[PDB]
Amino acid sequence: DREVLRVIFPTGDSKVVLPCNLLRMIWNAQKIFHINPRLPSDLHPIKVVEGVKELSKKLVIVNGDDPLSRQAQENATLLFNIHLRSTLCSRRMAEEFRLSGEAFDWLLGEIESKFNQAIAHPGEMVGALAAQSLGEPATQMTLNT
Amino acid sequence: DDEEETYRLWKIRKTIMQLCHDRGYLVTQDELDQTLEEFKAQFGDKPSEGRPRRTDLTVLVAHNDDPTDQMFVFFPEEPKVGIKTIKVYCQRMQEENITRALIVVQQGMTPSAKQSLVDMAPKYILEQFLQQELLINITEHELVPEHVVMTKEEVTELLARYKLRENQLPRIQAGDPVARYFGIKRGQVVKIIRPSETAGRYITYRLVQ
Amino acid sequence: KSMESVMVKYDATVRNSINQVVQLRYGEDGLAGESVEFQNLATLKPSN
Amino acid sequence: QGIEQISKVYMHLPQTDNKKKIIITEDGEFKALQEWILETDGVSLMRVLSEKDVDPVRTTSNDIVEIFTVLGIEAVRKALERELYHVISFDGSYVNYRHLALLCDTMTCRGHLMAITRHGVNRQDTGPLMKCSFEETVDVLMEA
Amino acid sequence: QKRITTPYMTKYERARVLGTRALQIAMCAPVMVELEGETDPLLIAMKELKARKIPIIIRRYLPDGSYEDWGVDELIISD
Repeated sequence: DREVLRVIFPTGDSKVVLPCNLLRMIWNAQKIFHINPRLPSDLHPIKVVEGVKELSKKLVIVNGDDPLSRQAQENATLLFNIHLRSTLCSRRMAEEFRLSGEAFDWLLGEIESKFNQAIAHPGEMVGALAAQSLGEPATQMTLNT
Repeated sequence: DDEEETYRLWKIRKTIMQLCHDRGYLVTQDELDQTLEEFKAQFGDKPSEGRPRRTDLTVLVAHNDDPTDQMFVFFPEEPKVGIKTIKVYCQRMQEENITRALIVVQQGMTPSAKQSLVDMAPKYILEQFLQQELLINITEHELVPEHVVMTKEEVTELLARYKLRENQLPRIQAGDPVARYFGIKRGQVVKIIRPSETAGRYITYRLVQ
Repeated sequence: KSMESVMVKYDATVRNSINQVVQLRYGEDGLAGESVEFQNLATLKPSN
Repeated sequence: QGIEQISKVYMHLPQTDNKKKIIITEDGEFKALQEWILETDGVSLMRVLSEKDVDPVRTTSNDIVEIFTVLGIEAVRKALERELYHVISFDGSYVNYRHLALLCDTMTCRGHLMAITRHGVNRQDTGPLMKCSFEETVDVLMEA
Repeated sequence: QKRITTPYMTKYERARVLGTRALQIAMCAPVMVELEGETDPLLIAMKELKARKIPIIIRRYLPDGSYEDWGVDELIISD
């Protein structure tokens, strides 16, 4: 994935727009459960790996079982899965974040619930919404530069 | 001059050896990276009063899946091409039993010749190019994404998965540079694969009509 | 006046008025541009 | 010498990271390099691309009918998107991506470049009661 | 079965279900919750939704001509 990112973003920037924030969701879980970042944690790493896998399975944009409907799903949520795997790796969450076992299931259950309500709604007049979203920034445009 | 002329003939040749490799023909590996001085030593130092005559440059290739269907490419000698001159080629195809043929027109063609190629529809399909257009591979440009042509078994999987017809797809006319680079006929579906910043990868389809 | 009747149909495809498919998924991702925000990758910039 | 239509050609090397040459090092670090670029006043790209020691990949033109005739239709899509982005983000503003994508997709959907104009809307598979709301009610409805 | 649509009551279906059910109450239809001193026909229709007890079925029309019917009880209320 590190090698794929270098060809998706050739210039080298890192500012992207994505669904539910992850660093803030880790910061919240670090305080709903009084995580003390001073003592050894009790989070088994193979639990992190398999939990992230299972979570990645339940994020369907294109629901289907046959090919050509099982590869478009992998094309849709390609960037978000890379971000999720790089942020919730086993080294980082045993070195920096130091979440407990109880505080990890909460985070997993919240990622999914705040993702499933970002999907578009079937019926919004997307066309007219995108026509005045570009026309009013045409008003800020300078007349003759 | 001839140094400009020995350069172009090597460049145009290197382009075509990829164009036919994209269409799924069998081209030997070292033919793709044939450097200039190697070309200058094989076919001749100069075409001005030289061994490279714009003939001795023609190429005949066979398909990967089947050794019978073959493709030919011709390099006419006159700046603009007449009538029997292509029938000279039409005869050369008639004798060798090859239907896929290309002609690398030098500077132009005649309106009468334009009539003379659209007639043999069910047999002896020829593609007309220009010397200038083949000087650069547009497929390796920055803006141009990656196209792939889908078999007629895959196309019936889309229209049954997304429960579509074939009229409801986005369209592309068979006259733009990439529709001809791949040799596409009406009724085919081409697949575009481009990377985007919100998802990472997005696959769209086009109907060539 | 051009783009008046484009909308998202009940199978998540963005179709025209005559049902001519425009995008197989809205914005190529499928999400509304209302619940997203800026983040960082933190994997492409560092060295080997 | 030169090509007939291009009249004046300037020369400078940029300082921004917009026109620089960004390379990945052997240690996988993004490094930017200053390189000379040339800008003309007049366009005939099919010949400028065919010349020697001129990058045929990254060279482009700010006119899109030329790219349509020369490069294709998808290149028009991407170039139009890029120019919209550049004119929007000129004064530091920002607009989401979905809107640019949807606009530049519905603008080049029927294969050719139809402008959002009077006689660009006049042509599609639309009903009769919509073309009667635009200044030619009676004649098109008599046809119908 | 073969239900391909989302199990979430979208933003627009919640605004039309609350409007119709409220108009039926104003015309003397029988309620389906134990209200307590409530009178506004649109305040009642909102606490019926919180209790999943509105007797209306939604027919979603796919763009290929088909449809499927979801009972308001079966949908996950967005808010």
